[PDB]
Amino acid sequence: EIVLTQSPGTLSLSPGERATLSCRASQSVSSSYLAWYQQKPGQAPRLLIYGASSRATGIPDRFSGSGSGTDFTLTISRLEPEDFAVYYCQQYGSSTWTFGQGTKVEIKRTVAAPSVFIFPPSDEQLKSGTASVVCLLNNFYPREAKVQWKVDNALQSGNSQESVTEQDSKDSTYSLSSTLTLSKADYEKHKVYACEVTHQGLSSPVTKSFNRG
Amino acid sequence: EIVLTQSPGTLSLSPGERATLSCRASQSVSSSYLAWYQQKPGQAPRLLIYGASSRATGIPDRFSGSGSGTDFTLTISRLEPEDFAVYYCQQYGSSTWTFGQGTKVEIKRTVAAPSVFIFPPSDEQLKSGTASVVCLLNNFYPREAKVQWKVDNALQSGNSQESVTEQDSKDSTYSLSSTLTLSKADYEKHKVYACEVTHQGLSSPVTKSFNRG
Amino acid sequence: EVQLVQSGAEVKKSGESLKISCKGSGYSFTSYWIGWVRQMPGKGLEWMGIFYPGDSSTRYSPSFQGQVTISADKSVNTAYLQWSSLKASDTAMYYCARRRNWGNAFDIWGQGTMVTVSSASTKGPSVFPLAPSSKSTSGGTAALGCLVKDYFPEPVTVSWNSGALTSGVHTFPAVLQSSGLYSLSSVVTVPSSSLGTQTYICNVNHKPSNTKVDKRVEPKS
Amino acid sequence: EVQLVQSGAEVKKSGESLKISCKGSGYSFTSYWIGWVRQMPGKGLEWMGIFYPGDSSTRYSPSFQGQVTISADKSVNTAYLQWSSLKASDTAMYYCARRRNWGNAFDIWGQGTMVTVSSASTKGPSVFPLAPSSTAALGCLVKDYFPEPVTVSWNSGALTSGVHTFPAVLQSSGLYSLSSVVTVPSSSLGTQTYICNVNHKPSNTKVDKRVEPKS
Amino acid sequence: GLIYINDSLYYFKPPVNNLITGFVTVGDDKYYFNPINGGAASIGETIIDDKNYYFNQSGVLQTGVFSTEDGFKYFAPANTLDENLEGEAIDFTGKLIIDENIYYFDDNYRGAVEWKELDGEMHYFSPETGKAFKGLNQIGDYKYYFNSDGVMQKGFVSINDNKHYFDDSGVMKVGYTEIDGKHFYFAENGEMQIGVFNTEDGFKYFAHHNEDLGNEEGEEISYSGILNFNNKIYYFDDSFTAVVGWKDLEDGSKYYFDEDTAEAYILEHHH
Repeated sequence: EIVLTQSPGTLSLSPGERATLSCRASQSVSSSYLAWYQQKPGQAPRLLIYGASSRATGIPDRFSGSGSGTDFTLTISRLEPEDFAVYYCQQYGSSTWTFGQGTKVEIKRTVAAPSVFIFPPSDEQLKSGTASVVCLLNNFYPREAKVQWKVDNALQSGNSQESVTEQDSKDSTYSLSSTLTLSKADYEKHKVYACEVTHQGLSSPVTKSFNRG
Repeated sequence: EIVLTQSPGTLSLSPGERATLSCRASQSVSSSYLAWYQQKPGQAPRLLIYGASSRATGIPDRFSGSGSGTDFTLTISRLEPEDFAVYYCQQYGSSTWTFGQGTKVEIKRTVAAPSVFIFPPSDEQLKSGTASVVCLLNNFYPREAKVQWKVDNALQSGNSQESVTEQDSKDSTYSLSSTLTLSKADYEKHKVYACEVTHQGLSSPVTKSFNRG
Repeated sequence: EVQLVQSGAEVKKSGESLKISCKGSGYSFTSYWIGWVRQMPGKGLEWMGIFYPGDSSTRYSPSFQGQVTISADKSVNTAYLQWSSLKASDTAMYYCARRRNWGNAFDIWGQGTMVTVSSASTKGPSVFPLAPSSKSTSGGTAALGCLVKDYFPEPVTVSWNSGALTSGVHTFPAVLQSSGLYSLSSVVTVPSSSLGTQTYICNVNHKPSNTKVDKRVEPKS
Repeated sequence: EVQLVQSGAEVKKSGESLKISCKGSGYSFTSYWIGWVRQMPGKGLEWMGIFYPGDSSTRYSPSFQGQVTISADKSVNTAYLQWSSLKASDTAMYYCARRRNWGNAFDIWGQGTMVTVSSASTKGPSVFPLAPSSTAALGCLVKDYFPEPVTVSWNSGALTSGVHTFPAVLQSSGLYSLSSVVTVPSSSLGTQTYICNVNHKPSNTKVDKRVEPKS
Repeated sequence: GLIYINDSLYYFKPPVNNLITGFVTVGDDKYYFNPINGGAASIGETIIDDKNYYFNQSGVLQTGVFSTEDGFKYFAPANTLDENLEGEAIDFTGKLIIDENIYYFDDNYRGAVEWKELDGEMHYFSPETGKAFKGLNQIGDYKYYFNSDGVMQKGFVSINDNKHYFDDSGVMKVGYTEIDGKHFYFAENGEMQIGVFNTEDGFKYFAHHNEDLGNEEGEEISYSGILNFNNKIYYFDDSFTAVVGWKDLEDGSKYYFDEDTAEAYILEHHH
């Protein structure tokens, strides 16, 4: 059927800059059935453009829609703070509605390196048969960060989970927490617990570690 | 359009004296549309005169309004303590209500020279990566004062902020604080920190300085 | 104003049945087709089906054909999405959107209904401290936080009492564990000089299990 | 009496939306135009717009046309000023005044609504001493707080004479800083104790720093 | 004949258990007994031999403009375009009138909604039905007047023996309006008024046409002196606006003009 492929996937630009988002269809499509939606984080989608070029009710003039056949484009002449969100293109055909995978519009800012912090499992937590080791990457930019867990110089796999904050309202940065989960048994078995952060703001991989004492 | 230019910007007179405030219009204007407002410090504006000469409800007889065409005048026959404030004139307008930039009615008093004081950054503050150097100009008059920062005889620019108090209730004087803000890095880089005050009450520019000891 | 208001968040066990509503107001309900869109967590939008209030005609996405049924107003002025036996794979956000009468774009959207489907049961959270390092660069800044471990269902709310501490606080999005329970961390960067002088207490609130934890984060001795 | 009572002080994050009110009493609300005047920190008065409640006609200043919208009473004799996405550049005092029905002067004014708009978050102040050297002057440096205000006092009350608490200055960091100073007799240094009491209700910070001569 | 088996409608002929299926005409109205769905009468929009038809809730084939999953389709009468069959959805474009109701069919062969410019005229098709708006209508925050033909009107329009004014964009204009150097006053419903009203400039007089003077109906007149209008007394100064509060005129007379309405409430004759 009809397949909508959007590019980039992420667009990092600064406020005031011009944004150009693409939507390519798997086959030639009617301009009448092409729409663009905006979705702020944790909010519902809202219509921006219908019929490929027509602007939905109460949609600012900076939002412009164009294209025909297979290639469609959403343009934001000047990015405002509110304009940083996800954009989905949509189409109708052969009795079904199809959506694009989205394009995030992220705030470009100067590279900022993470302040790294390691936290060992609490005594209360160790009483129960589980140990959780936490590696914190405070206010960094861009989102690209590699966090590796090393337990007595051995690289850990399939025993951690990372969680990222949304881009900060003040300094346009990200924070990340990677949690290593081990059974009290396997935790007592080793001494050196280390996380190795690899960010482009850092001259070389930064390692923040501890020993049980 | 209609432009209201008030003169002077500051009227320095002593209590009991007669005050005459001017309002000149960019073009001939109706007397019906001319109003005068008073704004006491930290209070809302209040109507004094409407229709160029008519006195608003509960407005003392010392307040008198006059003029026609382009030149308008607010008169205060005898200045009371309460009468020292900002005065705005207003016009209309083709809907469009225009205001004047104001006239501050300051208390005239004898020239008084500032007592100058320099303060180095505290040890507590220096522990964190920032140094704040403070230059104090205590109880001076008139408001005209030049404060220059010199770090090892080099004149500083774009790294200080001055703050003025309102005219003192007791001695009708001003106080000023100019704060030099530097990173602990740039502060350790130099020895002699000086501020050079230039007031008309002083025999020559007064310099108060320190060295890190 | 034209608006579609949806029913509250749903937490149902697997295999159970559910009917979710969408109330239209500000417009002629019978004059507009109304559709259902699924947004799997952290993924995009999937069209499920549309319904016509003033014809009762329905059309489903071949991928949702049979698995769900769409219906409407039962007098005034609500649309419905229902399942006969839910799966954990049905845990997503469900939006109902009004369709324009040229050329099929969804012009008005509902706030959404979060439908969480798991075999798990309402468990409260275990709140552990993330104690400041004794190694933390003195004069400069240190980091401390809370470990809100093993809880169900979402959400938990973290503050640093009585709010007071807001600056430099980072409450992280919850991660669902393989255990079937959710977990998150709330952290805050503070000056190293404050450790010992200032008291740091995190206030974790979980209304589903009615848990109020106020854990004190102090450096370990 | 004829009076316009406005809504309380607002501290908002940039991009948010705000609706500020102005309740009229003592007069016929639908017989008078009601206007909105902006006064930026340490600046003059700027007319924004007027509204006639009896007609619902509104007219704006070309400089505020589009950026804001004026509306009124749901029966309740109330005028409204609202923004859809605030800027820090909107941090100003907002006054509503009612217009005279000859010849357009604003005869009654509201107390005002302070609208503070920043990307910043509630941070408490850092207190540093401004130590004496060799009458003498000493003070306190109330640095990096948010939002306004902080209150400074000296020996709990006691010291009032010769105290100069300065107006806060907004730093490029988004946080405010100020100093409170006092001139005292040089003979008092060592005999008398000088403690400044800094209170910041928004972050609930209460500091008492002792200013003593450096050794 | 036609029989109801379980809320669904069917058709049978004399032989016995002879289900019919296909297009049948039961008197005036035509049905289609779906051979796919056990001979059940088709309701709503249904495809038969690649063609689209529409049936009401009772299974009878209908003609006209109807809401579809695609949008507003035209299930045309027979031979309306390229020898079509009765109720066949046709690939139609342009204006379409069906018993007063006016529709415009966009390039996609489907009915358009909202603002469409046709020839040099503006039309507003209902987002609910696709039908052109006629007469006074609220569209967003403003009001517009449209013809009996659905053409948007500009200038002065007489609606229910009252005058309304629609600017160069068709918007209704309320309050104190400047119309090519002349001023007029419209009520908040749009109706042009005569009398003294509260203008941004103050209280102003919008007078009836006077044979002398040469003022247009309801045009703002640069009046000065006392005005006696509709059993009310006003005094206008050189501002050509009415005065409020106490006013004494050299003619002796002392007046009090109501602060809210600018009308005389008190009149003391002096010397």
